[PDB]
Amino acid sequence: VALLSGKYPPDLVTNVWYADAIYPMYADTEVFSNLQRDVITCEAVQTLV
Amino acid sequence: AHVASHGLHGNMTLTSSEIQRHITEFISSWQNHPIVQVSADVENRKTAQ
Amino acid sequence: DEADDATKKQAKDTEKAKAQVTYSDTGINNANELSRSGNVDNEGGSNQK
Amino acid sequence: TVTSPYAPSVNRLMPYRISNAERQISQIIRVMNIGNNATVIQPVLQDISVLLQRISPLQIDPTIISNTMSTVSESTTQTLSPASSILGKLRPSNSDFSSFRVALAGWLYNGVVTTVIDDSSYPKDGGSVTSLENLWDFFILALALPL
Amino acid sequence: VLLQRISPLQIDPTIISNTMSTVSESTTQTLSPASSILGKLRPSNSDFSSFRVALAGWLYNGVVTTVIDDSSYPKDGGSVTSLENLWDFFILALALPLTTDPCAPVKAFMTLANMMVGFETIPMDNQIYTQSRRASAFSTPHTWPRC
Amino acid sequence: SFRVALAGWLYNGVVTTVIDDSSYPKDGGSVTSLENLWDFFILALALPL
Amino acid sequence: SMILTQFGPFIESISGITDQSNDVFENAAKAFSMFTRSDVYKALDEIPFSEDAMLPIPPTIYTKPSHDSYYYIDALNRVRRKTYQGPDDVYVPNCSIVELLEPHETLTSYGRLSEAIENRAKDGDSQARIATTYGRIAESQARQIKAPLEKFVLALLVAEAGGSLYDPVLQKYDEIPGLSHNCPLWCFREICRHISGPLPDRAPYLYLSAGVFWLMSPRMTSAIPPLLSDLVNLAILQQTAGLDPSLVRLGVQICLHAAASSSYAWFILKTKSIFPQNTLHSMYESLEGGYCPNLEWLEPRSDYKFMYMGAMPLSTKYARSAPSNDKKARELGEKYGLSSVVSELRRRTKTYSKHDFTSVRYIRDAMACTSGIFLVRTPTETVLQEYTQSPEIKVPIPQKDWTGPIGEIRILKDTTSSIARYLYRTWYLAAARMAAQPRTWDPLFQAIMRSQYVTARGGSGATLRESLYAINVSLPDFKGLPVKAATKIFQAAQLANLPFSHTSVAILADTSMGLRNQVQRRPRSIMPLNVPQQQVSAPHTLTADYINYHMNLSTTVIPLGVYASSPPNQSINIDISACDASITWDFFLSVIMAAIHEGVASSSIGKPFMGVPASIVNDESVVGVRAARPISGMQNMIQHLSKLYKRGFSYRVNDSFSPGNDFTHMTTTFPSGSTATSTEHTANNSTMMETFLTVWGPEHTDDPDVLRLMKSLTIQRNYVCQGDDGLMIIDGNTAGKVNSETIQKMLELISKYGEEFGWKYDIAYDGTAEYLKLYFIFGCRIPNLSRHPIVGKERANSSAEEPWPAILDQIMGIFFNGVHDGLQWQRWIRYSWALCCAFSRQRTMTGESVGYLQYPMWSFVYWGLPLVKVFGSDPWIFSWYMPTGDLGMYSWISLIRPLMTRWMVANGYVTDKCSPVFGNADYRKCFNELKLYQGYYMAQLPRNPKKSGRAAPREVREQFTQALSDYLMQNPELKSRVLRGRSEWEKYGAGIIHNPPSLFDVPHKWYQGAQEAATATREELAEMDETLMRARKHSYSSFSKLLEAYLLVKWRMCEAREPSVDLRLPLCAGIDPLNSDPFLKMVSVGPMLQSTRKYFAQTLFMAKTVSGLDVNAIDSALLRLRTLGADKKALTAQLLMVGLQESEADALAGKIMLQDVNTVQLARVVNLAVPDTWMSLDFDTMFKHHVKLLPKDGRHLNTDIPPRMGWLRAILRFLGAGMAMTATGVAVDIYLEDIHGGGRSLGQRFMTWMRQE
Amino acid sequence: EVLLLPIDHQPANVTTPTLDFTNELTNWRARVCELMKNLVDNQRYQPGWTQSLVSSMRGTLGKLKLIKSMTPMYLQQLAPVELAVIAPMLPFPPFQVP
Amino acid sequence: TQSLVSSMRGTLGKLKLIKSMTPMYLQQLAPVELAVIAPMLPFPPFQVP
Amino acid sequence: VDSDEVGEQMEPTFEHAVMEIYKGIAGVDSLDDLTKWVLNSDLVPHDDRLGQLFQAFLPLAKDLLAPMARQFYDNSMSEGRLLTFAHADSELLNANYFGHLLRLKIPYITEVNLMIRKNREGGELFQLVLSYLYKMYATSAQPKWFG
Repeated sequence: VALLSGKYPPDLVTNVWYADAIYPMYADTEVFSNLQRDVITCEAVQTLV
Repeated sequence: AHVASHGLHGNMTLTSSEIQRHITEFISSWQNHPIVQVSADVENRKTAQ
Repeated sequence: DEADDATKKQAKDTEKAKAQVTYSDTGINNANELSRSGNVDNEGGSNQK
Repeated sequence: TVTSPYAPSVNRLMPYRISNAERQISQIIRVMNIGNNATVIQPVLQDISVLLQRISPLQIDPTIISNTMSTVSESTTQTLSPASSILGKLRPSNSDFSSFRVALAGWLYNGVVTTVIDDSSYPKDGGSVTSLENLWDFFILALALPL
Repeated sequence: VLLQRISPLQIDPTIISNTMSTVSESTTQTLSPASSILGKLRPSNSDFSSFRVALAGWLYNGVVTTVIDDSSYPKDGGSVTSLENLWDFFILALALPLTTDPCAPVKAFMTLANMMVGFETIPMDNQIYTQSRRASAFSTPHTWPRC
Repeated sequence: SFRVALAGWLYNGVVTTVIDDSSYPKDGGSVTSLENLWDFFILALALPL
Repeated sequence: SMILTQFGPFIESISGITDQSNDVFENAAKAFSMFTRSDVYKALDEIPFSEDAMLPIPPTIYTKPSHDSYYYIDALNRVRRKTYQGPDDVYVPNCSIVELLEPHETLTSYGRLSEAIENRAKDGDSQARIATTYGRIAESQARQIKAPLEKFVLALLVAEAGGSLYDPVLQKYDEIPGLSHNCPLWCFREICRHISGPLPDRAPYLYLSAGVFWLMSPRMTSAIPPLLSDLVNLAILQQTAGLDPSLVRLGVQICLHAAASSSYAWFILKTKSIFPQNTLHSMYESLEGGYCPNLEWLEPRSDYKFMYMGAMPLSTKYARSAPSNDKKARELGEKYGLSSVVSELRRRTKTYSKHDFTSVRYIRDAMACTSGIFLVRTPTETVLQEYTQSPEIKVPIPQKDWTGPIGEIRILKDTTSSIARYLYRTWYLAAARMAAQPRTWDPLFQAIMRSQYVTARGGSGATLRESLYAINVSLPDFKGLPVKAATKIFQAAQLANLPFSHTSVAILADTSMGLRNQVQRRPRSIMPLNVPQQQVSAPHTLTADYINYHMNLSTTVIPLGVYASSPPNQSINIDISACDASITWDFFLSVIMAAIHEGVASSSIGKPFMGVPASIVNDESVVGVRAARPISGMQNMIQHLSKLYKRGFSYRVNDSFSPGNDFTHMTTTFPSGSTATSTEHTANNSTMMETFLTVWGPEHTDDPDVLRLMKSLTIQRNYVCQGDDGLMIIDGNTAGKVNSETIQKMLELISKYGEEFGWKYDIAYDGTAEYLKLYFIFGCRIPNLSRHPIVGKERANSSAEEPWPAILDQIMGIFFNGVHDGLQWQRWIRYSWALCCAFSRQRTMTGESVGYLQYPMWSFVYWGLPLVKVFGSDPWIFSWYMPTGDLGMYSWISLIRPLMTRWMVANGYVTDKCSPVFGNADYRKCFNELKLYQGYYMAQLPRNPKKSGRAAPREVREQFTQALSDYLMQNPELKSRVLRGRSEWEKYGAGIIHNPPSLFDVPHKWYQGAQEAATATREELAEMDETLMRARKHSYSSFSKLLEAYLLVKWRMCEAREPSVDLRLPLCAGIDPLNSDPFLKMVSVGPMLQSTRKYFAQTLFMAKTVSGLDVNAIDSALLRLRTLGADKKALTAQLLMVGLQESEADALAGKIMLQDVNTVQLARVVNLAVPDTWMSLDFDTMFKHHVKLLPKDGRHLNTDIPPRMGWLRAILRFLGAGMAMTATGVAVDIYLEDIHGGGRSLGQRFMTWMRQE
Repeated sequence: EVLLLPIDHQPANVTTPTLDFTNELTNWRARVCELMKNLVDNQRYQPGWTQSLVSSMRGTLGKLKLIKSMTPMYLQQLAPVELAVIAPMLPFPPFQVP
Repeated sequence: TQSLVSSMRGTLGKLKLIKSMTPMYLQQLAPVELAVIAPMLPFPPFQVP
Repeated sequence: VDSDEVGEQMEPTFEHAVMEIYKGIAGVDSLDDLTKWVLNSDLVPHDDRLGQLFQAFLPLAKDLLAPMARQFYDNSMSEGRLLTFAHADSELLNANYFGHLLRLKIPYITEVNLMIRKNREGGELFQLVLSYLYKMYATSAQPKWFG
C-alpha cells in the first residue's frame, strides 16, 4: 500500500522543508553523553581485567 | 466449524455459540498479527538502558 | 543580561513593546563575551568571601 | 548552520573526544546485550520509524489508488470484479501503516535483525492461478518483497 | 453586455442532449462517456458573458492577456486511460485557441504531454521543466521546448 | 533604527551595526517564494548603510 | 418486595430470564398507572442500605429567611433583585415558600398561591408584585422537568430489583452494586421524609401540566426540585453507567452544599469547573506507557479525510508539560468551603499513570458526577445583565486615519498604523471577488436566499405591523386565519408589493426576545429580526459565506479532536467570553461596511439587486474638492445597513413572570439569531488570528523561539474556529512535544491581543482538547454526560405543555442519547424497558367511557428497542444498532425466523399452506393474538396531530397564497421556466408518479407549515384518540409491502472480519471488554474518521442542494422517475419544477440516466435512511467491501440480477449490512442466500410498490 | 563513514522535484505487471475466462502500472539523504553486515 | 470491453458533426459587428500585433 | 442638560478621579508634570504618552461612568423628555440611553476655547488633555453640522 500510494505536497521546496524539519532536533545534546558513558565502560572493563 | 457443518446450512439460527465462534475467529485473527505479538509499551531495564 | 536591560530601556524610550534596535538575540555569536563582573577580584580569583 | 564565535577564548573545557577503539568495544557490549532478544531491538526500530514519520515530506495517501480504480471500465454481468477485489485486498490489516517505515528503518541493521514478511501474507496453500484472489496476492507480495 | 444586446445568437438549450441521446451502448458497461461529458460540462447560460468577454479581449491583447486558470486543468496530470481526463483534454483543446496569450500552442501541446506520462518520454529542455511539469507553468516564450 | 544606523558611522570604533537574523528570509528560502524575493529586495536595499 | 409482588413475571421478562410476552408487559403498565406517591415512598422506605451510602446532612438547608430583602424596584418601575455576592448573584433563593400559598380545594396538604396577592399586584402593590415574581419564578424552576420524577424513580426500582445480569460475551454476571449502596436514593428519601415529616402526604411536590403544587410544611424551601432532580440524575447514572460509589458521594455532597447555600443556581454556575479542573486538567503527570492513535490531517487542509496509521506506544517524554494547576484550583476549593473534595480529587488523579481503559473511565466518572440543572432567572435580569456590556477597545483607530465620508461611511487610509487595515483588505478583496462570480447572479439563487430567512423563530410581526401602520400604508389584515399573526410568513406577505424607498423606514422597529436554557450556562436569548432588515442584511452574509467556504475556509468532528489531543501534537483551546457584546460599530462594523462598500465598488457600477434601485450621495473623500457619484444596489443595501449598525438596536422586553414590566432600550450587541450570525463570527475569528500571525506577532516579542514557532503556524494549517471556540494545532516536531514555555509566552501574548482592542480570549492550555464541548485526551473521546440530562427539559416560557403522545418520543430521545455515549448496556436497555412501559397507558377522560390507550411493545421495537429474549431464544441476543424501521425489523426477524417457526409450531398454529417464509406455520392468528401487527402499524401513526380543520374562508386564503407567490417572485423568468416545465409535465411526466414535488406546492406547503402552531385542543385530539382505537380494533392481514418484499431475501454469515483498530487502545471512554457489545462493534467495524457533513453532502445529487422544500424528496423523486421508464423530457420536467435554466436542467436530466449512482443514493428511492447510531462507525467500508453478492457457495441462478435495473445492488448491501450488524458480536461478513423469486420478480414487486407514491 | 543501502541511490539536483518513471522500483512494477499481462495472455493455460474480464484485467493492470506515486522517487533519490542526516544522532549506532 | 470502444468512436464522430452556428458567426459576423462597435468606445482600441 | 450634570454628581466628583491618574507612571507623579509630559511643547501631543494615558483612562471611563450615567439617564427618563448634552458618544451608547442621539459639532475650532477659559477646574492644560481623551473615546461617525 505504501509502495503504491505516495504523495508530495503541491509546493514543496527541499532545502526549505529539510531545514525546518532537521533544525529542532539538533538542539539536543543527547548524543554527546553516550560518549562519556562509553569511556566509563571501557575504563571499567580494563580496570576489571 | 465441523460441528457447524453438521448444522444444516439453510437453517442457520442465532445462538450464543454462534456469537462466540465468530468471537474466537476474530481474536485468532488479531493474535496472528505480525506486529502486536512483538510490540509492548513497557520497558524491561534493558531496552530502557 | 545587560543587552536585555538596555533593550528594555530602549523599548521604554521608543515607547513600543518590542525594542526595534535590540542589543541581543541577533544571529551573531558572542559566546566569548566577558563583562566586568564582581565575581572576580583584581588578582584574578573568586569573590565568594 | 551552527555558529561559533571568532574571539579569544575564555579557556573552557568540554571533554568529549575519544578514539575508535572505545566505540568499537561499546558496540560489542551493546550487541552482546541485545543478542537473540526479539522485543529489545523493536522499540529502537519503532523509534527510528516514528522519527522518520516526523522527518519525511512524503505523506502516505492510500485513497489515490481508490480514485484511480474508480475510473476503470468493465461489464456488470461479469461478476468477478478485479478492481473491487484489489480494493478489498489492498485494504490492510488492523489499520497498520507503520510497517513500511519500520522496514525502511530496518536497513540500518541487518546484523541483528532480518526483516522478513509474515507467513500470513502467503496465500494459505492456495496457488490456484484461476483464483484471481491468489493472483492479486502474488502481485501484492511480489511488489512487497524487495523492500 | 453590449455584445449580448447586439449579437444575434443565443443558447440552443437541447443540442447537447438531443445529440448524444442517440449514442448506443449497453447498460452493462460501468462507465458512460455520454453522461460523463454531458454532466461534466454545464451550459448554465452564464458562460456566455465569459464568452463575450473572451471575444472582447481581442481589442486589448496589449494590456490584458486572457488565459485559463489552474482549476480548469486536470490538476493531477490526468490519465489517458481515464475517460473523464480525456474529456477534460477535449474541453481544453477546443477552448485554448480562443484566448489571446501567445503560448496557447504549447499549452495545447504540454497538456497532452501531461496526459500521457509513462507511455513514452520526449527529449526536453532541462530537469526542471520536465514532462510532468504543470501545463500552466510555461506561459512565456522561452519555456517553449525545442521538442 | 534609521537614525542609529546613520549615527553608528561616528562610533564605529566601539560599536558596529548589523541587520538582525529576523528580517532575513526564513530557513534559506527559494527563488520561487515571492515573499522571499521581496525580502531579498528589502535586505539588499538596506545593507549598504 | 412490594414491587416483586406486583411484578412477579415482568421483572424477569426483561432481565433475560423468562420469555417476553405482550400480556405481562401490559399487566406491568396497568400496575404502573394504578399507583400513587405514598406507594412510591413506602417502596423507597422498604429497602435497606449497606453503610457506604449514608452521610450526614446539615439541617441548615431548611430554616431560611424571607425574600423581602432580596428584591427591589427600579426607578423606572421594574422589579429587580438586590445583589449580595457579586453581580452574578441574581437567581432564586431556597427560602420562604410556605406562606405564599392557598391549599387546594379537593386536596388536603397541597395547593397553589392565593390570588388576592395577584389582585394587589395588578393594582400595583409592591410587595404583592415581589411575591408573585418569586412564586412564578419558583414555578418556572420547578417547571423544568419532563415527567413526574416519581415514575423515574419507580422505573429505577422495577429495573434494578431484577439483580445481577449475565453477559453473553464475558459469560459472567455483572459486579455493579445493587440498591443498598447509593447515596442518592437514601438521601433522597431522607429529604422527603424529613420535609414531609409526620404529615400524611409524603411527596414534597407534584408535577402537573397546569402547574406544580407545593406541600405545606413550614420547613419547605423553594429550591428543593433541582436538588431532587440532581439526586435522581446521579441515581440513574450510577446503576446505568457503572460509576463508583465514592465520586457519587462527592457529587451529592456538592449538591447538598449547593442547596444549603444562599442561592442554589448561583453556586451551581460558580462551581461548574471543579470536576474538570482537578481531574481532566491535571491528568497524566508522569506516565510510563500506553497506546495512542496515529492520525494524519491530510494534504488538502479542508478535506476532513483521515487515514488512521494505527496504534503507537507511549513514552515518558509525553508527560504533562502543561503548567501547574495547584493555585487556582485550591483557591476555588477554599473559596466555597469545599477544600475536602478538591483534596480528594487531586489525591486520586495523581494515582494513575497508564493510558488504559481504567484511567479514561475514571475521567468519564468525574465528568458524569457534576450537576445537570437548568439555570433559570428572570428575563429582565438577563437583558439588563448581558445586554448592558461594551467592549474594551484600548487602542481605537485615531480619527485622523479615516477619509472624508461617502454617504455615511468614512474610508480607511491605507497608510494607517492601525491593525484594521488588514481587516479592510481582506473584506475588500473578498467582496470584489465575491461580486466577480456570476453564481451570485442566479435569480434562482436569489429566490433561495429570499426563502433562506424563512426559519429561525421569526417574531416581532406585531411591531412590524404597527411600525408599518405608523408609516401610513394600507394594510391587508387577512381576517379569519388561525396562526398567521404569530408568523414570519405574514411578515413577508404584507410586504409582497411594496417599493423599497417606501419600506426603508420600517427597518427601524424593535426586536422580540426568545429565551432558552442551557446546561450549566447562563440562559441564552435568541432574537429574530423582521423580514426587511433580514432582507437588507444580505451581502454581509454573502461575503461571510465567501470567507468560510473559499478564503480562510476553516469549517462550517470527532477525530478532529482525536488528532488534536494526540500526544506529540498539542492543542490550545481558545474561546471568547460573550462574542456578541464585542461586535460593535466602534471598531468592526465601520471597517466592515467600508470594505464591503468599496470591494464591490470596482465591479458595481450600475448593477441593481432585487428590490433595491440605485441612488447617489456625495463625498469628502477627495477632500480638496467635493462631488457626488452614483450608488449601486450593493452599495445601497450597505448604505441602509450602515445607519442600522451605527445606530444601535432596540429590544422589546416582555415576560410572563413579573407582572407587567415592559420596556425597550438601546443595546449595541450584534444579534444571536440572524442569517449573518455564526458565519460572520467565524470569519472575524479567522481574520483576527490571521492578523495576529502575520504582523502582530513579530512586532511584539524578543526571542527567536516564539517567532520561529509562529512563522510555521499559519491559519491555513493550524487554526479552526466556529463562533465561540477556536483551536490551535501545534505540530509535533522531530523532537516530539514542542517546548512548553514558548507556548505560555505565546498565549499570554494572545491574551494581550484580546485586551487591547475589545476581545477576551478565554485561553486554556491543558494538554487536552475541547471543541464544540467535546473532550479529547490522548486521542480518546470523553462522553460528557452532564449535557444530556434525563430528567430536565428547557421550558423558558410558562405556556402550557403538549399532552401525552410526545413525552414518549422524548423518552426515545433519552434512549438515543444514552446510546451515543458509553453506558453499561445490560443495565441501560432494561431501564429503558422500564421507562418505556412506564409511559404506555394514559387513562383518558373522554365522554361516556373510561378509555385506556395502550401501546404494545412492538411500536417501540419498530422504533429501535433491542429485544432481550423472544420466543425462547438466548438472552441479550442482538444489539441496539438496529435501524429504527422496516430495515432493522427485517434484520432481527430474519436472524431468528426458524427458531420463530419452532416456537410457532409450539402451541400449534398450523395451516397446510407452505409459506415461503414460515412454511407450515401460519402468521395471521398468532401475530394478532400477540398483537405484533397492532403495535407494528400503530408506530406509523402520526403523533401530536394538530390540524386547522376549521374550514377558513377560501378567498382570503387565496389572495394570501397569491401574495405569498408574489413574495416568491422577483423575476418572471422563474415563472416562465416553471410554467414551461408544468406544460412539459402535463404532457409527459404526470400520471405515473402520483405526486410531483414542485415549486408551486411550496406556497401551499408554506401555508401548511404555518398552520402548525395553533395549539388547538379538543376536536383533532379526539379524532386522534378514535383513530388509535379503530387502529387497535382492526385486525390485519400481512406486513408492509416493503417488509413483505424484503422477506424473500435470505443471507448467510461466516468469517468474522479482520480487526480494524487495535483493541489495546482506549478509543472512547465507557467502552471496553466490560462494556462488551458496543466496544466490540467499534473495534470490528472501525470509527468513521470523517466529518460526515462533507460525506453526506457528496450524497445530495443537486450541486447547491438547497431549495427550502426537503431536497431529499427532489433527488428521490428524480431517481424514481429514472427507474420507472420515463423518457428524458419527463425527467427534465421534474427538474423544471425547480427550473434551473432548462439548458443545464436538461443536461442534469440527461446525466442522471447513464451514471451509476452511489449506494447511499438508492436508499432514498426505497425511502431508506442511515440511522443516527451508525455515524460513529465507519459504514462505507462494510458496505462497499464486505456485504456482497455471489456467495462463497458460488452462483445460484436465484442469486441473479437482470442487466437493466441494477439499482437493487445498493439495497441488497443495505439489508445485508443490517443483518450483519444488528446481532451482537463481530460484524461478520454476510453472503447472499437466495431470494426465492429471482431478481426480475423481486424488482417487479418494487416497481409495483413505486407505482404509487 | 558508510551507510550500506540495499537499493540504488543518486542525488537529485532539483529542489522542487516532480514526477518521472525511471528507477529500479518503477521499472520493477512495470516488469511484474507486463509479466502478469503475459500470464493472462497465456493461450494454452488461461483461455477459460470471458473476454470482457480479460480486457478489464488488461485495463486494470495497465493503469496499475501507470499509477502516479511519488514513493519510488522518494525511496531512490530522497530517503537515504535524511537517513544519513539522522544516522549519527542515535543512541544505538549502526551495525551493518555487507 | 469493445462496446465502450464503439460508443467512444461513435460519440467522437457525432460530436465532430454536431451543428453549431458559432464558428461561422466568429468567422463572418462577429468581426463585422466588432468593427461597427469599435469607434463608439470610451476606451479606444489599443493592440499589439 | 449640561454635559457634566451627570459628571458633577459623583461623590468622588469624577474630575477628581481623573486628577488621580498621575501615579500610573512612576516618572510622572504630579499633575503638572503630566500636563507637561503629554504634549510635545507645541500643544500638539505626543502620540505615545497620550496613548498610554488612554490605556489607563479607559477603565475609569467605562467601569463607573456607564452604570452611574445609566442610572442618571433613567432618572431623567422618569421625569419628562429632555435635551441631553454630553461628550464622547459611546458614553451615551454603553449606558443604554433611550432616545434619538445625533452627533453634531460647531463650525469653529474648540481647543483654543479650552485654552482661553479661565477659572475652570484643574489646569489650563488639563482641560485640553481631557478634551483629547474625550475625542479619543468617541467613535468615527458623521459630525453632521449642528445647524
